[PDB]
Amino acid sequence: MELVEVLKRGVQQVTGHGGLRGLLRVFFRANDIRIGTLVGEDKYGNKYYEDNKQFFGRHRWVIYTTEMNGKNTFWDVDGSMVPPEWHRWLHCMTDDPPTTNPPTARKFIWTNHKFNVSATPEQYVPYSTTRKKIHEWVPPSTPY
Amino acid sequence: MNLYTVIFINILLSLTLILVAFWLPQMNLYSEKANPYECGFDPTSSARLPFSMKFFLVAITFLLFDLEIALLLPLPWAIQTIKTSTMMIMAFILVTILSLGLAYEWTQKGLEWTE
Amino acid sequence: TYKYVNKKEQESEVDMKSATDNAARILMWTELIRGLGMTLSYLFREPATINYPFEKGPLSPRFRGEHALRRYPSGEERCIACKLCEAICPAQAITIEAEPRADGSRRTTRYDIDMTKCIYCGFCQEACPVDAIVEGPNFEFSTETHEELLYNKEKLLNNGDKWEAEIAANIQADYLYR
Amino acid sequence: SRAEYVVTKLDDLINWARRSSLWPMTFGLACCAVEMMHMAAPRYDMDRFGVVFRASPRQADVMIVAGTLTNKMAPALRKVYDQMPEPRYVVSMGSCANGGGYYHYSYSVVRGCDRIVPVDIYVPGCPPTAEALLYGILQLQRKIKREQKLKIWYRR
Amino acid sequence: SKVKQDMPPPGGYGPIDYKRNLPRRGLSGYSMFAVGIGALIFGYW
Amino acid sequence: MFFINILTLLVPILIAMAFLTLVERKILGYMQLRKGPNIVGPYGILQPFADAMKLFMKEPMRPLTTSMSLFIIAPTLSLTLALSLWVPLPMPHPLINLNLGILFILATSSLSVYSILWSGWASNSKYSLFGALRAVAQTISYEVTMAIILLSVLLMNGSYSLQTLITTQEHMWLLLPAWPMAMMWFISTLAETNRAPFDLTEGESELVSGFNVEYAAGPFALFFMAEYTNIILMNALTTIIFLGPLYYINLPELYSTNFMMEALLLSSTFLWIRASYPRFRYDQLMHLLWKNFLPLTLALCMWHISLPIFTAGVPPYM
Amino acid sequence: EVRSVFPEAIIIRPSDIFGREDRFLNHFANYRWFLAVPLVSLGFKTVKQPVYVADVSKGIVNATKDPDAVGKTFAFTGPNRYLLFHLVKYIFGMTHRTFIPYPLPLFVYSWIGKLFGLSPFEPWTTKDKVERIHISDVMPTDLPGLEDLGVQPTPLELKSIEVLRRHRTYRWLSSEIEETKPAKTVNY
Ligand SMILES: CCCCCCCCCCCCCCCCCC(=O)OC[C@H](COP(=O)(O)OCCN)OC(=O)CCCCCCCCCCCCCCCCC
Ligand code: SF4
Ligand code: SF4
Ligand code: SF4
Repeated sequence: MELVEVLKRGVQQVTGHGGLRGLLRVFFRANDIRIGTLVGEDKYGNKYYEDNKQFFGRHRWVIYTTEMNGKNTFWDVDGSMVPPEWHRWLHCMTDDPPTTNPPTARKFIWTNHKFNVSATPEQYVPYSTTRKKIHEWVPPSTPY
Repeated sequence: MNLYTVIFINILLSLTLILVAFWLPQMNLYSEKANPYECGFDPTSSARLPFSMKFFLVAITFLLFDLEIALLLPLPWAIQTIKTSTMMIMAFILVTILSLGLAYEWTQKGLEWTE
Repeated sequence: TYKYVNKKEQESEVDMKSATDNAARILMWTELIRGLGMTLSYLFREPATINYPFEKGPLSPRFRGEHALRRYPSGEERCIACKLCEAICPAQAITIEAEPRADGSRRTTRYDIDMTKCIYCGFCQEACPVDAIVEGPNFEFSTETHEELLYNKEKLLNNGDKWEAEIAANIQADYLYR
Repeated sequence: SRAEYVVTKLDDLINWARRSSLWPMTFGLACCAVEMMHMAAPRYDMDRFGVVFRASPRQADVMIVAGTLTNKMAPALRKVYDQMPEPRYVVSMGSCANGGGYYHYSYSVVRGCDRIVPVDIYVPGCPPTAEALLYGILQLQRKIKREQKLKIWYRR
Repeated sequence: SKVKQDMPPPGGYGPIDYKRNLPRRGLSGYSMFAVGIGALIFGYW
Repeated sequence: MFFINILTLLVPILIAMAFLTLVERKILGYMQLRKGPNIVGPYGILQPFADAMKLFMKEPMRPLTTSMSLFIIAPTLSLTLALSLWVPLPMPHPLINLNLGILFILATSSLSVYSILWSGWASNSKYSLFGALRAVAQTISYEVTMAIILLSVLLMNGSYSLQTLITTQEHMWLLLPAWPMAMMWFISTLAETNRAPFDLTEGESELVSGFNVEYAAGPFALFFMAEYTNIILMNALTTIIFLGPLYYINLPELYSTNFMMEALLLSSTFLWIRASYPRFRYDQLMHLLWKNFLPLTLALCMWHISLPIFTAGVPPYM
Repeated sequence: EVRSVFPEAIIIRPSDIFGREDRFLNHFANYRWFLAVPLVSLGFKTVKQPVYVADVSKGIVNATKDPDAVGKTFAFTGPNRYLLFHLVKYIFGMTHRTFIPYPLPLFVYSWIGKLFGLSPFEPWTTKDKVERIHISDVMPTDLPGLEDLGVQPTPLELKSIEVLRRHRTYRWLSSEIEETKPAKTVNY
């Protein structure tokens, strides 16, 4: 019957992430087991799996890293860590990943992405980009 | 004493729990958090004022029906008597009388609320 | 044309069968078992939810989010301080203060955006004649400080140098419509 | 082992509790509340994270200012924030509440809920995608995760 | 090249249903009352 | 060893409450096309503990307009009664064998009302008092029918003892003799416990959390778990009375297991009913439960008085 | 030592300050959980000249702007030298509870302060708090004060209700300042 086949599919889900270590590393960390096809690995650790038999919010997904820029994201994960080459494919602006239709190379584009910095150091602080407009008079350093 | 013990155990659970709830956390008291809610704005009067109840007749007849329950409730013992006809007639009469009273109240619009 | 929603055509046809059916609707809650069955059907469907950080909502190239100041492929700064992105900004979010650059070029000494006044309308990027300021895809730039959401030229250029690989593609996809 | 380590792990536990169960308030003023509803809706379900609404501010751990704050509605906001029992957090949601927004320069608008309630986290947008509000809520979770209260108490 | 504007296809779209469809179902009511009273009498016996 | 028995009766009931909260949220989720909690534990099996811990770390509210004595004492009473109601429950062998168990239950619940009704008064505010008066109306509605239903049902059992229903149901259920009384009992258990559609005391859209608007912390938590304990109690009562499981003197754990199954079914039915229907009005509840349920209840009481006699089915006194 | 290492400093010397979340008026008012208030010598032979917070703050905020006040001390005392028994009586009249005072020697009240100071949290009473409560305020007649810095001292009878209404019960919460028979004063 079909109950046995779904049990087989669940067995494959349980047994397609390495072992118990690799299974718990995904289950305690993403609360899902669904196996898909590895589209490509990023230059930080992200994995970017795919399974088009699901519906149009789950046909694509990510499994993040455990260290991006010395931050230990094994538990503290955030969506700011998807770089722009994969942001476009993950939010479904394309059917064309960067492993096949990559982007243009430019000298000024950042090589290493940066996640959101809001409370850390190396965050952003605003300031006047302009200069002194009304200059003062510096008096002389002699009397009379 | 078993039952007394079970109830004391539940009592002490509740009281220990409230003690924890009060003396474990932190407190920052001030008059603007300890005053009644009334949805962001302040109350226009006190809550210890008359709240007109519009089902008072229903309350009183609930009291009388509670007494009717108290009279009907001996039936499981009344059935092991030898007669089994006097109790039948008398229970019939009691229930029918209660139904008649309910019908009079219903028709006279006592179960309706005082608009 | 019109039509009635709760107007009976005509009444006064009843027999013991219809009475039985109505009295069985009553006393069995038959029109409530249908609601129970509906909610039961919904228990056995695939839920519409998604594991957000790992799998996300579908967006389009037209999506307008965090801002950025772009550059040419030569790395030249693309804005020229024509000062109409702030003319049209219906929130008065943008400021510009411009000067010659010592190269002899119309460029900015200031490009601020109070992103607490921006309404994310797109008027600035559809007004810029050079495709300099855009409204990109990043919607995940929440902060713990008001002062962080007040941007300047350097932050916008950081955004551009960050998101060019996405913005170039979005523009390539959406032009021929704009 | 050490009292300081035990204190650190205890604080990790209490933060886990307050983080895995933060009960917002049914307090939405304007359009941004519609995206809050959409976050409550199936796709971006909040109860998945332990984030369910409660109508009374005393059964609530956080308030989300999802809309425009006017001069007529600011006393009510502050009464509500006050009535919330500490520990309590605030999320300013939308340009109209982060700053004054599209109604910054008007006569009946306060130019940010910063002036009335202390905000922990700012979510930008007009409206902010419920995706984005959800990101901000998880960022507030991360903020609670690093509170280090009992640590500093031990170090007093 | 020629134009391209996301027009509908050649042959329109299929017929979209819009009218209400709540299917009349269920037993007769005579049957339900018979089942109830039969269960009741069997239980009493 | 009686204290160990108290443990084995009390702590699992509290875990059952805690995970009923989870089950409620997840069932309502999946009916609502979403997944409930699946984050904090593997499938969200730690959210109840998180909620409890977080509630007991929040600062309690002692308002100024309040009457602190009744204020603190009402949740105490609420949980104490919710937890003493589980005492005579035969599952199959009870902890406390009383001869008038159903009267103990009735009185305990009629006293459980006073938690709501004094917390609402003590919490000096408007919506609080609204919730209190709505509780008064609710009890006025349901108590009469509960008692006369239960009388008519035990009028073929022969006693108020809960343990005798097991032998009354050795070869059958009391649902086929009395399915109408069972219907009305179910909906009166639904009016009792303040559970939707008969919620009408924390009716968040009519009142802003009545009788709890001024309660924040562990007190509110006590009210919460009292409600979610009375739910399981009433399902246990329905399945001991009508859905009588199999005793089998050699296999009593079989009785316990079938009791578990039926109680879970009926509790999930409560959650289902919360998800499906809208709320009644607390005057429409009166009209329903006086003008439809009480006539038929009295008529069927007459029937169940006649029935032992004209069938020669008078039960035994022990 | 601050004057030694950093001359051209400013040293402000306030008396017992009172405000919404003070540890002075709320401290006296929180002696109701215990069924009576102890006072060394029944509170007499002790004088208190308490100042409001906002006056201290305005004085500091002007001291950081005044060309004078560069090397000078200050006595931020407030007016209306009160006597401690009558001060606590005014507190317990504004807070409408009761007043059951009684005497207590300093050594046993100090021992009480010690055992209450055995507290890992923020304690309630302490030996030094007791001492500081039971030593009179100095007459400020040889130091400038607030009026020499731009602040009119707000009297305690004008601000006490703001901080002490938190402690009033229902039946006395909605009660005005003019129902408290204000405190007797002294000059000494
Ligand atoms: C041998 C001869 C003698 C035999 C004698 C026996 C004769 C047959 C007796 C059949 C009587 C069955 C009991 C019926 C009681 C209900 C009476 C009724 O009319 O319905 C009440 C109420 C009214 O609905 P309404 O459309 O407004 O009609 C009233 C107009 N005056 O409608 C309602 O109550 C609905 C509001 C409540 C909704 C609550 C949600 C219910 C969900 C259904 C769950 C069902 C599960 C039950 C399982 C029980 C297990 C213990
Ligand atoms: S419209 Fe474009 S080019 Fe002109 S000032 Fe604005 S960003 Fe610069
Ligand atoms: S998107 Fe609209 S509101 Fe925002 S900066 Fe551009 S023009 Fe101004
Ligand atoms: S920021 Fe935009 S969406 Fe949010 S309340 Fe203001 S106008 Fe509405």
